[PDB]
Parts: sequence; C-alpha cells; structure tokens
Amino acid sequence: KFHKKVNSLEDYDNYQDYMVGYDPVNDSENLDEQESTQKSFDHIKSILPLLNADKRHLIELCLKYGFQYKAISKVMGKGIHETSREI
DNA sequence: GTCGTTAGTTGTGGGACTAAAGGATATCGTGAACCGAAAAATTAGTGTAACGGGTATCCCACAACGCTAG
Repeated sequence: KFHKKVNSLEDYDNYQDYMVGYDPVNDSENLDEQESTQKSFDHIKSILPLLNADKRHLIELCLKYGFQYKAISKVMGKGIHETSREI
C-alpha cells in the first residue's frame, strides 16, 4: 500500500527545473544554531569547575552515562531520593 | 543438372524532430485465524532544625583634634 501510494517524479514534466529545491540560508542558519548551542555548553563547562567537587562529579557522570539516578546512587552511596535531590 | 555468388530489392528495426514561459491532476477488485513482538502505562517505595566556636563576605555609619604646660 505504501509503495503504491507513491507517484513518480517523471509524471511532472521538467520536474528537475522547478521541484526538489533547497535554500542554503536554511543550512547556514542550522549551523549557526548549532554553534550557539555549542557556545552555551562551553559556558556551562567553564562554570562547572566553580561548583563543589561532589556536585561537579555528579554532573560529569550524568553527562557521560545520563541521568541514571539508580546506577549513580549505587555508585555513590546515597539513595535514589538523595541522589536525585543532589542532582 | 547442380551449387555458390552477387546485386538489387523488401521487410523490419533504431534514431532525429527551435528557442522563452509554466508545471494542477487520480489512481478498483478482500480470505481467515492464531501467534509473536514491543511499545506503552500503571504501580510501589522514602521524609529535618538548630546548634558551639571561628571566620569568609556583605551593608551601614563614623573618623582621620587642637591647645597649654613642664
């Protein structure tokens, strides 16, 4: 059904002339947004060393395994509730 | 008399057909039933308040004299 719901681009005469188009402005804007996000993350990384060591390691682990309160709690010693509160 | 050769058809197949603009479509037919897969929702479990010195910072106010005698 899906493959029979798909037409052929040849049904439109000279489809390569007026269809299947893109604007590089969109690509440049997407890359600019990516750069903005990267700059924000670099700002956060630079702020990280100013925090307490335990809270810095909590975030560092949460950024390389990922908000895994259970596995972090067993790793740390604090419970699920305490570890979530500290995060 | 018989077999290979050459030239002239004859039928058949493959390949061309300005430039500029524009550029919307509609798209049937049906057989059953059970099992497996994974994606989603529902449920079960733990909780602070002030205190001793001692010291880092903040705001907030004030001071930072002048003269006389031994």
